[PDB]
Amino acid sequence: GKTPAEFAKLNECPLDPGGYFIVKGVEKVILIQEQLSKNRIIVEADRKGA
Amino acid sequence: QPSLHKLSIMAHLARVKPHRTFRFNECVCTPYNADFDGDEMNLHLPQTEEAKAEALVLMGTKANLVTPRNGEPLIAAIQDFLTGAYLLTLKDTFFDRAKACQIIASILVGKDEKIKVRLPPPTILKPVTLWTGKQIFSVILRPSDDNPVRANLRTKGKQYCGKGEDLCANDSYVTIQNSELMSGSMDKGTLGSGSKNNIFYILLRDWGQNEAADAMSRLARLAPVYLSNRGFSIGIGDVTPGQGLLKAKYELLNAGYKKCDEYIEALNTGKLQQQPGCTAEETLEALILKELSVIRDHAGSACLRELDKSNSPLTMALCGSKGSFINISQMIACVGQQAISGSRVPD
Amino acid sequence: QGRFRGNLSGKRVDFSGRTVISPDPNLRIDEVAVPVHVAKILTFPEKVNKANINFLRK
Amino acid sequence: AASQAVEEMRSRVVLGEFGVRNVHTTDFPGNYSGYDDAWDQDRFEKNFRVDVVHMDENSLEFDMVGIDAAIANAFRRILLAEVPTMAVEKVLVYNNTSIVQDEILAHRLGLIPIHADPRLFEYRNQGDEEGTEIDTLQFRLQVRCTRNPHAAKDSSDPNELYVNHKVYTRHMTWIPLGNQADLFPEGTIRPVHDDILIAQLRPGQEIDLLMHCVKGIGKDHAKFSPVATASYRLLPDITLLEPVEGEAAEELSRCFSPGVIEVQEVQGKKVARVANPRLDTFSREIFRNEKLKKVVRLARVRDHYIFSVESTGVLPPDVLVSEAIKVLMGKCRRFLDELDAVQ
Amino acid sequence: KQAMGTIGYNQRNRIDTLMYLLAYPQKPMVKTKTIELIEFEKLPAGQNA
Amino acid sequence: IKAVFPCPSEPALSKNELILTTESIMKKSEFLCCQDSFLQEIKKFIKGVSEKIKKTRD
Amino acid sequence: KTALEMVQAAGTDRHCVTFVLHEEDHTLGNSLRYMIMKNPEVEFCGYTTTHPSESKINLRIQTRGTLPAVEPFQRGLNELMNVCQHVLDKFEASIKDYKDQKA
Amino acid sequence: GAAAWENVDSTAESCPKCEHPRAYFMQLQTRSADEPMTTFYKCCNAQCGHRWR
Amino acid sequence: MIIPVRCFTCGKIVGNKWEAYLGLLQAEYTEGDALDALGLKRYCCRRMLLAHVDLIEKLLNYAPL
Amino acid sequence: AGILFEDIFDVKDIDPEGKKFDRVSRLHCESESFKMDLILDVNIQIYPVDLGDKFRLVIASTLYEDGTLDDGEYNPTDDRPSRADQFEYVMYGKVYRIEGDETSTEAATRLSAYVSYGGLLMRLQGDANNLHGFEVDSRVYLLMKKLA
Amino acid sequence: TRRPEIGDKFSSRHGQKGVCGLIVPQEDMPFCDSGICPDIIMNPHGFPSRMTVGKLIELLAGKAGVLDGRFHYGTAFGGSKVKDVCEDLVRHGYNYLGKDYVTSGITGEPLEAYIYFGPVYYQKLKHMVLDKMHARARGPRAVLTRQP
RNA sequence: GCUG
Ligand SMILES: [Zn+2]
Ligand SMILES: [Zn+2]
Repeated sequence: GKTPAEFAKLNECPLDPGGYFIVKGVEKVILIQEQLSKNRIIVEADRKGA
Repeated sequence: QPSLHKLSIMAHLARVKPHRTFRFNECVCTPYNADFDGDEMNLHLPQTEEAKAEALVLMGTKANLVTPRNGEPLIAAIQDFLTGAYLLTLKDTFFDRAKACQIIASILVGKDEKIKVRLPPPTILKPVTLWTGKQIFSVILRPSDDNPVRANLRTKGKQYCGKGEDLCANDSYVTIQNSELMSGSMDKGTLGSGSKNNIFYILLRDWGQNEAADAMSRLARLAPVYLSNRGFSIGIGDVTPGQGLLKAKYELLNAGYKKCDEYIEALNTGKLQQQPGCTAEETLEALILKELSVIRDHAGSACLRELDKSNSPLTMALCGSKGSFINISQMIACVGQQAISGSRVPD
Repeated sequence: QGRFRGNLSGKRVDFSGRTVISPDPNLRIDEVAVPVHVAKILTFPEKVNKANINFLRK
Repeated sequence: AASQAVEEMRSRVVLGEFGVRNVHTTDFPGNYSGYDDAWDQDRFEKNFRVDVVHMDENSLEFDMVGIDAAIANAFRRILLAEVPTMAVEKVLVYNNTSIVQDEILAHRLGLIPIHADPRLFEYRNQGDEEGTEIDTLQFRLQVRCTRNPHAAKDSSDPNELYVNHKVYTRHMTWIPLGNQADLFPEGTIRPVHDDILIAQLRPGQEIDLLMHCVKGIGKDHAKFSPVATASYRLLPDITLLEPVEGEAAEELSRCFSPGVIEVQEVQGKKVARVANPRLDTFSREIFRNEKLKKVVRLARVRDHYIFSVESTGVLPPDVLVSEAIKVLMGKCRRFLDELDAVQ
Repeated sequence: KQAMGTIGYNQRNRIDTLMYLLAYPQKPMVKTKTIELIEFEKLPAGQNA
Repeated sequence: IKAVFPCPSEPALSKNELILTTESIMKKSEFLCCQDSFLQEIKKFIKGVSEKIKKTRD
Repeated sequence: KTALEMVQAAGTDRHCVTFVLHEEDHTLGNSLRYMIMKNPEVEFCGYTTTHPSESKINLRIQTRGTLPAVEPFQRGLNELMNVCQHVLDKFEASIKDYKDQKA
Repeated sequence: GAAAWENVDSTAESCPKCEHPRAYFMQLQTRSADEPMTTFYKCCNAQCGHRWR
Repeated sequence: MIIPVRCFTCGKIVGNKWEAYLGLLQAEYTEGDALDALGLKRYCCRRMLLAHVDLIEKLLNYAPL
Repeated sequence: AGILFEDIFDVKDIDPEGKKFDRVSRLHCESESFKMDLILDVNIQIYPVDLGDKFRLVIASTLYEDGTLDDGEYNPTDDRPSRADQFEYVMYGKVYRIEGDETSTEAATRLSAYVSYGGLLMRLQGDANNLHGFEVDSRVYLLMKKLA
Repeated sequence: TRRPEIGDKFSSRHGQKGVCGLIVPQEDMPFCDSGICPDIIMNPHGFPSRMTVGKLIELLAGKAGVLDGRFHYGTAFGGSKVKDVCEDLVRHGYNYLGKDYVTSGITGEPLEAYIYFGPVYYQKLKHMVLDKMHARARGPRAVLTRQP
């Protein structure tokens, strides 16, 4: 909720996306993990073709 | 760094130069599979006299012009050394005495600095004194009167019609008699790395490894100078579809789409002759694929027919330096059926 | 990384260098341009004898 | 006839739909059957003429007729790279507190042009950093940005809010060395433009520096080049092969540049004539129109070159061309002296 | 992703392990609408050649 | 070999002459050292060339 | 040591000689080549830069008969100097005339 | 059957081996280490049977 | 960050023109017409003013002052 | 003399398979005096040939009619009386293939001579008695003058 | 502060990456009638195999844009069309397909082919040869295996 | 993780 004139007091860039942490001075992003949907009936072939 | 065969590591004579990169003649790009796009290469300095000799005699580039596999040359001409040579040896090229000398004088550097240059007799005499560009090319194969090389080659070019027997309309039959180019332009199949019938290979066996290496060096000097001063460029005009193709495509596409619909109708409601060994659906795919692929083939021929000579894309396909008639037809006329694992796009 | 492959079958070597490559058609096919910064480092042990004594002095 | 075909080959470069034909210069001894092309100094002197089409401060346009491309290209190459000028080589920096990096600020100062005349100064020897009155010029730039004491409350504009907010080339002040002050009257040695923006400052930020200017040629660095651009174009010679009349004249006038083709109603019927071929920019749009492509020929006279020189303001453009001819003459003289030394 | 350019407006007050900047950046002469949405033409990475 | 060494001062051999001359050279020891199958291939090629000479001269 | 003349062969045949010109580029070589190729005696004249890095041009003059090749090269340098002297005088006269009409 | 073999587009083109019109072509692109295109051709007018790149 | 002093290809001084160009744009002048008034006839020179992004003003907001 | 062959030729076609090149055209010609057909490439920029033209074509071993075969080098600059002063077009090339007519299985007399003028080809085909004096690896001057 | 040298990687917004191979003076570049000489010369051989027609249009749309103070859009499945930018170039006196009459800077004689000229966005990549040149003569060794 |  800051204005671009008040980002300048904080030494931050209005265009900087955020969405990341600062932990011990390094910027770290939690990446989006792709997963399978739990609670769903998979119907698939075994190795042996059953 | 990745070595798939023995020619990926070779021994070279060092020469010290100021700039930071490693540099070598682009004829040796094909053995290393190098492409100058920020590529890195390794260098090793053998610390022993016995290791110099084994490197020089066994691993030298002049001793390794041919791959061990099928015995075909890998150090040969590449892009802008095939295109410049092709455009030089075309029948339309004529040079006066001032420009003949200024192309030939490029070779007079290094160990050729002491030779007398042997400007050949002109072809045309009375109206004007002209040198045909094939003669300038022959100075590569024999640059001085004391040079013993007498190369001989006789082979079919890339765009040979099959009936000319040195009188073809495409000027695509090569004769090199006593190191003089009597007919035919120089393509990939004659100056390049693809296969035999390559002048460099013929010299290698006939006149030894050193004579073959010298020619490759001489062409590399001569080809850039001709192209740099003639000019080759590609522009949106070159790839722009002409009116003839624009009409033809509409007709071909409409006809093809209609035929496909009929075949679709039969499978949906009726009898489609099931091709041997296949289900009806499989058959429909085959019939549809042929009609589409036939439309693509028809739309491609039309574009090539109207593309004017001097279209740069066409030249590079004919001489084989880069690209093919598929690529031209694909960016001008029609991109093909997109196929994943050899079939139409799965659901 | 085991002794058989990492330290025996393939091993790191000295008197070696690496750089970006770039074209030069004015060199012969048997030649390679080496930069001065690599050439001042990569040395070859020349044994002194009657043919090279006055050359190695310079 | 065939004689007509050869005359075009040796005299006109013909622009075509796909390529430019007759590009090479073929006037050398023995290249033709009935023509003598051996050098004749008397013939060259009679044929050569230089005409000044236009001269304004910082721009000279002239035509050289009867000169060859190789001699003409040398003049363009000498003007761009071998005519000497004075430019900043070393910047000594004390107290640079600006946002602009000192290496970037040093590069910007080297690019700025100096109005000092190069012929008066001499080339500095290798090393010899200290320099002498003859070989160098010293310029000192000291600017400190301060808030304007009397300012409006809003102060949205930086110019009202701050004094010395922008460093301009006017701030640079010449420091005379030795007898230079007497030799050059006040204002002779100054940056040519006076408005180039070296840097931008905020209150409390100061740039203090001393610059040494040395004579150099364009080959070493582009900062020493004396011409914004020097180029030559062969004179256009459009010829209408067949008389063109009617609405065709209007389309033919449209295909070419704005003033080259003038349509005149000789009998109340429009007819096309070529009035000012020099203005033609050779867009070659005539080839787009199928009917007019065969009725006109686009060609350039090979031996008439229109040369355009735009100076950076360091010295008058006419003097620059004269200096370029002298530099080429000097190179030939040096080699002749070496031949005399050898023999 | 690897082109030299401008990290942001705080780039001079920023101390990082390794930072690359282009001295005189220019904005693209031909541009997408996506370039205007992400505001790439405010801190561009390249020069017209 | 025909183009590097054309011999304008020498006669053109007939089909019988070409076969006879080849046999005389083939009997030399250096040819015997080479595998017989390779020698047979040369003889078959020479026989084919000799047949072409007759067809033309007929 | 700007000019080093290398004869074609050990026999030192004068007709073919390569002049290596130090601190030179296409500007002197191309202009000299045109002046020395307008000589009837010179059968072949060409210039080659050994490498872009080194500022040297090798100029090879092959004469028609017994001329030493120094004589054609020297005559070409003399002709280039005369062409430059004429252009400078003609250019200066034309520039002065233009300013006078403007005044 | 031969008709079951030649129900593919290409005919009357040129192979680099035997130049015959009755042909059976193929095109691939699915290796982006190969920035050039990929083709393979079959040529069976004289039943010569080449299969190259 | 700041307007380049000389055009990269031609070498014309374009540092002086930035202040005038901004002022002409502040008035009704069109971008093509503004470049024409400054005298930047060749395309190489025009792109330098047209494509320049002025970050010095934005960066200075974060400068110490 | 040093003349090998000489006849008057009439042009019968200019481009059989279209205009493949700008400067060069493939002239197919037939001779009056003998039954000789001629394939000839000429530079039609310097020398323009039309579909009805009749020309005289001499092939000569030496360009000086006194029969001196002294050709160490050809000097364009040198001016002496020669054969080329009577002819409009001249080319220098090498005879490179003599080949027999394949089109009859018995009792044939037609021969083909091929000359290459730096890549501009000529096929001269006719009775063996008229092609006498051609030999492979020999160098010949073509000479050519159009007739009114 | 680093200045571009041989071996520095540049790229061009269409996957046409390429290391610097030679740096030539302004006096040796080809130049147009207006005096423009290129900052970069790009080899035409990249385009046929790779079919980057969008680079060919970007050069044309940009050129028509700098000449009239516009930013032409290149948005996917849309963008400014070739037919519009061709008419902008001819209005400003350039050829509609961007090809120009180019003179050789080496010889002064004009080039035969017209050369495509325009502004193409080029981005400098982080890979520089100064940060990558490496050499070892002899030096420190690992403690376990006494090898480099 | 990315370049090779
Ligand atoms: Zn096949
Ligand atoms: Zn500019």
